Amino acid sequence: QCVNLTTRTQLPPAYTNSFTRGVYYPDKVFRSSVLHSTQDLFLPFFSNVTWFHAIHVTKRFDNPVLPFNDGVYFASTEKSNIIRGWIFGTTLDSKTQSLLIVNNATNVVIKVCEFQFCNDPFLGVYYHKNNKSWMESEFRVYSSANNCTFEYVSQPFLMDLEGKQGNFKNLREFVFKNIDGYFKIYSKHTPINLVRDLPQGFSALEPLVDLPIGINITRFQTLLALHRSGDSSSGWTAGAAAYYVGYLQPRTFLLKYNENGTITDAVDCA
Amino acid sequence: NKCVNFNFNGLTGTGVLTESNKKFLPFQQFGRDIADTTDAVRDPQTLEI
Ligand SMILES: *[C@@H]1O[C@H](CO)[C@@H](O)[C@H](O)[C@H]1NC(C)=O
Repeated sequence: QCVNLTTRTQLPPAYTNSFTRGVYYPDKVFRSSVLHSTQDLFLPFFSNVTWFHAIHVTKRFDNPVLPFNDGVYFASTEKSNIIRGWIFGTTLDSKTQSLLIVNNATNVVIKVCEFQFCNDPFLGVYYHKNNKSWMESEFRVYSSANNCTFEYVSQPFLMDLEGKQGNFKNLREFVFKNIDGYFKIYSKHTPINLVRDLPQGFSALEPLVDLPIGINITRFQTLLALHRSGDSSSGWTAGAAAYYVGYLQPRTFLLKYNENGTITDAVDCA
Repeated sequence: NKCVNFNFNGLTGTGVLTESNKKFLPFQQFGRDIADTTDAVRDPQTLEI
């Protein structure tokens, strides 16, 4: 069962500037001390990326249904692991094969299945005052799933889930691409000491997985956790969190490697 | 230390393999010198460069 939450204020959309962000290793070929030109789908330097916020203070619960043109760069400045995963598809209603990648309190699930995704997929954490403890309570994403082919579940772990106070600390940068029937996920991750922005700087993403799914992805959504400790659609908190979305386009970049294999500077030719 | 015809994960070539001081990243298999000519390869079985 799903409930569409209410008590959510409407603001415009917001936007920000991405400074030399969204650079990965185009290929798996180690190069050392070299100035390589490569043409591939990148996030242009000094681009504008869509800003989505999740702040307590409204409760600014952002999880809209965004397009997926040719790839997405997804950055998350988080503190308490509010963003949990993503969903990709065409219709999201089990008519067409969708994908979901979730990181619940225990496991990392990756399913390519015919989910009946509801309008407001999310996960819910419950906080106990009797003994202070946070743990996953609800998992509202999907109704039904009959035909499907690809599943993966990672070795169980124990995850924080607790809501800290302060500024954001963890930057999670992820690159999604769907090409040659391969869903390519590049990721990387960096301690930050900002308050509200998506840092500047350089950091090359390294590939994480290559799922051989071969589906037809045009839209996607993020899915993030809420805090509870009201009714079914009013009794929930957001938790500090922010995430930025960009949209890859075919570009020439001239990368620089170190004396190592790690990409230490790039320039967008256009 | 011998002229050998080698095949490392589809990468076919001819030459002599020797111990190398180069340090590859965990996700990098083979390294190319300038001009994109193969220069080093990590043997997948034991991850030796
Ligand atoms: C870049 O982002 C959006 C794209 O929709 C655009 O409206 C905006 O004016 C552009 N510039 C800045 C500074 O955001």
